[PDB]
Amino acid sequence: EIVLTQSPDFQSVTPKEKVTITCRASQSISDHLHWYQQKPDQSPKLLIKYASHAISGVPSRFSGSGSGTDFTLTINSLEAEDAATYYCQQGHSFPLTFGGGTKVEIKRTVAAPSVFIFPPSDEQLKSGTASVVCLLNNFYPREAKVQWKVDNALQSGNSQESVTEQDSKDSTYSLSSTLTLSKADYEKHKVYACEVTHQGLSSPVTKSFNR
Amino acid sequence: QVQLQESGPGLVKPSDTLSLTCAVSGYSITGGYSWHWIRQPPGKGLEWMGYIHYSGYTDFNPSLKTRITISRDTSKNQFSLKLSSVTAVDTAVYYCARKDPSDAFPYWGQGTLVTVSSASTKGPSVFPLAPSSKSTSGGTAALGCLVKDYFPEPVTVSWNSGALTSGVHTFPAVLQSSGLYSLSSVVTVPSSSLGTQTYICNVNHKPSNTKVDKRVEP
Repeated sequence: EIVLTQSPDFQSVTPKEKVTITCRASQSISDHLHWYQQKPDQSPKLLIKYASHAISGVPSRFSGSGSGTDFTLTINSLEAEDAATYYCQQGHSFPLTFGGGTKVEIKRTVAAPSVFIFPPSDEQLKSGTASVVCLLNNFYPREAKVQWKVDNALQSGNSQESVTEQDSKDSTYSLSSTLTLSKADYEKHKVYACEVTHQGLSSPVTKSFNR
Repeated sequence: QVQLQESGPGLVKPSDTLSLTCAVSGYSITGGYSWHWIRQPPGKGLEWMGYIHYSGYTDFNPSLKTRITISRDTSKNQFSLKLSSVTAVDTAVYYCARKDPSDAFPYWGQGTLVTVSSASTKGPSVFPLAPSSKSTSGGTAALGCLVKDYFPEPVTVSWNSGALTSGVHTFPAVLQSSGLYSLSSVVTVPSSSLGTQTYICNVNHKPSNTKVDKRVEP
């Protein structure tokens, strides 16, 4: 059981900057360390072999170095492309082993949310429940807050959020907040507002609808 | 080009035994190399499970040895995986991988997610998120699919059969209070294309054998 420890565990890098990642083995595996990249929902992708040998069809951007106990992977010019999580693997003895991974996030310029609000459809509505969703599209950083308002009464504990992965082209995040109510509860009210608070927004944004 | 392709029931009950097969095409499992099974718990990292050699020789990771077996059909070019007495720890994405002597893994399958619960499969309902604008606005409009009340993971969402790719965001499923999953899929379009083009979400949930197209209109 060779155990592998990567560093850092999470990391925020400005575009066109260098990313360094390190492994620490628990004994000397010398040469026998590989690096994989894994974007979400995809199988890993071999990057480096042995432990400074390049794979064919892999950017000159990536490179590795190190021996025995300490190994370093480097992306020389961070591209949006490279928003993944990085693994090292040891090939010195069975069982075969990977590190905990290193999430790398790309620290691009501040972007501002584009906000949209969607009434529940009359098909869903006719089925008893009403979902009102608020789309915060393409923003950076990830952090933001969403406040539901119904007839100006501040809603709590009936909403749920999901945040997408970092775009691989412009590197921005999207968020979805879903308010679920009873159909009866739905028409006991008239105005429904998605109030959005974020760094790129000079003042909070509210998007709403009626009827 | 090799091609690894795993299939297996995506929901198996706890204490039952998980069976997975990897169909391998474009290369012979008796030709060379080693054929590996690796899993990834959701949110976690890759754990190597075991393998079978081209020779037919197998080995495994301990912490699994006493409940795991691996076999093959050379006539069918597939090897298989049996994991008995399954618990929630085994909820993961499972990968086929063909390992070189390096010993690195250049080739892997897409991964299939097995989730371990006593709960029943529920096909989803699909509701539309009407476009934010009319076709005479002249800016950008957003419309989506809302896939709601399904179990288990995963569901797959494409737009217009997959011709529409740019400006599509599919949110990770969110586990609701009723222990049912739910997500949304949204797309941003030039508003002018709302009167020239029809947007359909194709929602696909194998475990319930459900394939739904929804025409999203005002």
